[PDB]
Amino acid sequence: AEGFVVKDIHFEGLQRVAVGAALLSMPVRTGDTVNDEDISNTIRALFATGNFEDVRVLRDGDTLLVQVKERPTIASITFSGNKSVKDDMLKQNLEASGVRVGESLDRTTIADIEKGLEDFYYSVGKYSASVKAVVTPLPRNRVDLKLVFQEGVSAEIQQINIVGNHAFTTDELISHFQLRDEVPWWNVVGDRKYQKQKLAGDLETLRSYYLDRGYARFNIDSTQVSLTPDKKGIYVT
Amino acid sequence: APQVVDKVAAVVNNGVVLESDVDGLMQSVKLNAAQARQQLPDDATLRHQIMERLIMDQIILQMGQKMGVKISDEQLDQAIANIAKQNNMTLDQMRSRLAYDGLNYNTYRNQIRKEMIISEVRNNEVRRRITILPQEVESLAQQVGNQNDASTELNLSHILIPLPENPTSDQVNEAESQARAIVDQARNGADFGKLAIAHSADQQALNGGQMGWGRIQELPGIFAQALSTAKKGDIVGPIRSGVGFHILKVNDLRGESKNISDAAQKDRAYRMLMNRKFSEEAASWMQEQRASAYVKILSN
Amino acid sequence: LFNSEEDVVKMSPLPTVENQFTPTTAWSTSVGSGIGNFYSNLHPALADNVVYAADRAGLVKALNADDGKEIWSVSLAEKDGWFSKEPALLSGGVTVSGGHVYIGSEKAQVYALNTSDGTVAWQTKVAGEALSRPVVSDGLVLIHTSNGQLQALNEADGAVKWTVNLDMPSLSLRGESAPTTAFGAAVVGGDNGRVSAVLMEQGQMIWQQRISQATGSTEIDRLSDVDTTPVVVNGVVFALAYNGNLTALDLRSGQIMWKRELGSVNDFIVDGNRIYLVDQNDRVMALTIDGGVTLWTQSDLLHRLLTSPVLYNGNLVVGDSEGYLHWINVEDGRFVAQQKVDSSGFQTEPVAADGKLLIQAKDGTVYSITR
Amino acid sequence: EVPDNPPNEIYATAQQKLQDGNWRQAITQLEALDNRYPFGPYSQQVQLDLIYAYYKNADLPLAQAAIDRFIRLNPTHPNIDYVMYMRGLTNMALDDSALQGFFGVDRSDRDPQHARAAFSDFSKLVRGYPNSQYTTDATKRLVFLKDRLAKYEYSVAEYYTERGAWVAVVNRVEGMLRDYPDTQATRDALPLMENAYRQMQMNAQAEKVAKIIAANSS
Repeated sequence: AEGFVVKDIHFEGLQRVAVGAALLSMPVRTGDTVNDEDISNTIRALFATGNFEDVRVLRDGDTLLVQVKERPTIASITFSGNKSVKDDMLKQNLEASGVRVGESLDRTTIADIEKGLEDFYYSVGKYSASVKAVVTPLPRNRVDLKLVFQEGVSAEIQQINIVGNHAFTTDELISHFQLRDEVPWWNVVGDRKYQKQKLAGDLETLRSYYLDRGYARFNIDSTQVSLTPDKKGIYVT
Repeated sequence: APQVVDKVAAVVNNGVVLESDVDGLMQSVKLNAAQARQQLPDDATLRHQIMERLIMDQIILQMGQKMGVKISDEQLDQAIANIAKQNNMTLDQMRSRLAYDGLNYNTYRNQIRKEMIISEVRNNEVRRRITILPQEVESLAQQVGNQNDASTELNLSHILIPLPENPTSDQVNEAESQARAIVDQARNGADFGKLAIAHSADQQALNGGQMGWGRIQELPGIFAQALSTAKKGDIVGPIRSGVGFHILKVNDLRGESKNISDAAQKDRAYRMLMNRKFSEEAASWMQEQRASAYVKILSN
Repeated sequence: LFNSEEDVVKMSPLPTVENQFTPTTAWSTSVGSGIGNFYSNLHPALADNVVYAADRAGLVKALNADDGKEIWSVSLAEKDGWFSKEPALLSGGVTVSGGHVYIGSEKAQVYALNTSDGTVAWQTKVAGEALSRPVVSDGLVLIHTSNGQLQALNEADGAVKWTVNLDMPSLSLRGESAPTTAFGAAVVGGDNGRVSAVLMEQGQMIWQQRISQATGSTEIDRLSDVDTTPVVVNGVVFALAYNGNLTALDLRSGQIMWKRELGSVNDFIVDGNRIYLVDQNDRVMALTIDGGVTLWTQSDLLHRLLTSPVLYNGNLVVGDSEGYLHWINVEDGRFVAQQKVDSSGFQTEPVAADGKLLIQAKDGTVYSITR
Repeated sequence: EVPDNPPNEIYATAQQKLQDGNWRQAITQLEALDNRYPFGPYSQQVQLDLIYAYYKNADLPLAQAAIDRFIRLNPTHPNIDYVMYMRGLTNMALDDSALQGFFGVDRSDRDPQHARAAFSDFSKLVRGYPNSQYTTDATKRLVFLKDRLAKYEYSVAEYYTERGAWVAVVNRVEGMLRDYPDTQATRDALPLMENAYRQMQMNAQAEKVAKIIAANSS
């Protein structure tokens, strides 16, 4: 009724998913009494399976024709533009997010991966870096993923300031730090690059330095990491 | 030969918007505009606005599902009734719903359910982003508290029929006749706002002549004298003056027995301030969530 | 390896202009090593025909405005040399109110020197490094520290009166907002992206509005520091955030009146019915006081790292990171003149007062730029 | 390096190379045919041929990966027993050395991890598909692997007998009896347990073990 009697159900566009699985995913089993809401629920369920990018249902009067467009499978992964982050680390980062050759392309995760990589570039101090993904459609329902990296110039620590040190001096305290405020002209093996993990370890080293002298009450009230408006002058306090 | 029954119009994160839902909201807004088509005369812009409406609804629904908000059928019961003007709801509501869209009874409730879900999540998040300072509710109420010298405050509207600096007797007679006709029409149930828009020469004409809340003693002397015996809903005649004839209307009044020497007022200021902040935060949250989500229009 | 191969995204070339007038430097005096490569707010100040300037090392000089002759000079470094004669790290822009010269320092110190001779009238320890220009009003000195504290110090005694705590995000932009005074209310920006108004009597918040948009998830897109000085006129407060909105708010209510999609950290000028603003991409603009409608836009100086503008002789003057001063016609936005003043560049605000135009270069050379 | 000829030509070339016995070029052709057409009429046959070629090409880790992929993607393929048998063969091959095999070295003392994995795989195949055509060879390999694992435990017990660690010897032989009761290594190890009991002066346990040995003298 309404949707008429379903004599048979035909699927179109199925490439990977077996017809049995698609039938199992639909709520109607040639029930012979299908309404519009039943068709809408069927579409919603089919999309909820996560295997299709587009779903459409047509009626021949007797036949329910389910036209689906399967989400494309990954053909290859290409990294271009990266000058610092190697392709190996990137490729392992891809597999963690499910992007792997031979698997499907989860479009909704694209933004996620992009942001993640940008976050990584920000942890190293390479602000203004961008990582944008391009999906090109290859035949037989495939895609090629190219990650265009456009890294900027790494920001350099302009200053490392400690406020409230009356027993020791800033120079002495930061001499033991991993992060370097300045590098002597003779030393050409170190730089003033920033890293969040190094900053946390640095705070721990300062705490240990103050606790090994018998203070037993040293407390880091706060830590502020600032950045010049041109994004190449990171500051630490 | 094959007939398209339904299709995905837009993809929203893991959910979808179906062309059937788009048509349903199409019909909803068309029925809404049937009462006054000036509300939504646009067609393409209306269609895109409804597209965005469904997109936001899907975003909010998926977010609420993620959090875990749920509503029982018991909460549904009654949450519809005692709303239709004098309707015999939960029995007569269903019978009348059969004649408009109630082909299946559940449809209505399943929609109501959904709407409640979205409301509950929106309210929860938007109000979570709101912060209120007492100093702020105090300042908002301070003006009224200072102005509460009068035991009763009147909401008022005014209309002006102009006269020149040196009017003739004929001009005075015409202005008086027009003012008296306007007063009679208003007392006969005519809309005061429309009359003010059509005839009033005051700057508030395009605003319907609304003057707002006021202390009677602070009004012009003629207004204070005329309104000394006025009550809510009253229409007062014209008042002669060197610049024309004045007409006054009382819309509402308020007062309390508490001695104002402000007194139980900051609650109302809190309500209004919370409403304004809720509107702002909702707009900022409705666009913070549209930007952050994945959307693809396949309407093609 | 790559740090040398790495290349920046953009930088505009030098605009080609013809000078409708000849700009000349009346005098130039060296105040020391200057701020250097440290992003600071330290800029000169003018008062009663005298010019006060300083540098990060600790030197403070009062000079004759007419010819730049030195009147007195002192150093705020350690008196007894307790440790290597440590630099004072002066960062708070030199302010001059009454007979006092207020300077902030990155050692959480605020100095008030004497105008007559330059002796330290008093010195106070604040909650954190004072990166903002001290604001003198109602006998109080307002300091916005790096850790989101707005403190008020007594003008004479120098003791802290009250303190207001402002939220601090995980990552922010160097520099802090200098409050503005209006009818006993101090309006100040914040590194979280909100403009807040507080009282002067005891520091009781009035209202706190959010100006930013922050349409992003990662840290960089969430940067919304309101590091500019809000401008109050006729009961409306104009504020502007980084990546945020140029907004106008009700002074009493803090309610948004109109909004625009421009962002910057430099100051803007509000005069007559126009708002001369420098975008965060170094693009000069002119808008309307009524709304965000644009009158003209000058996009020839993108990524030049311009300083905040100053309205001098009816022309908008802006410095440049390479050491160039550009004049602009307010009516049209066309370049009117261009000059090469210094070689170290400009990073701090120019000063325009009493018919005089002052600017301090990165190396510390104060310049009087006359026509 | 593989031309982009139509799918049929690529499959024919891969089959010809497999028939000729050139494992590397057949592997390259099959990889091209699988990564160009991921889900097609060739998918199952190409995956099986890749497993076979990897096994014959000594690319055992790749064979294991392909076997796992096939099992997880096609849990109910009619030719799934063949994949389990191939997994058993791969694990058994990881438990072999050619240089030591040439010199006639008994490798039962080396790491038994791969032997254990092969035993597990072959037991799975035999129990799941009793009627498969690979069940007899699987059973023979299971017998051999059980003997080898018992010989490993015997080696450990013998070493600890040499060292004088009697509790360790007793525990090892008890584990052998609980795990591999019917192997020859357990019969050989039984006297070691009796000696360990005797050394610790627990004569009752030694007498019990001696009775067990006597009842099973052969």
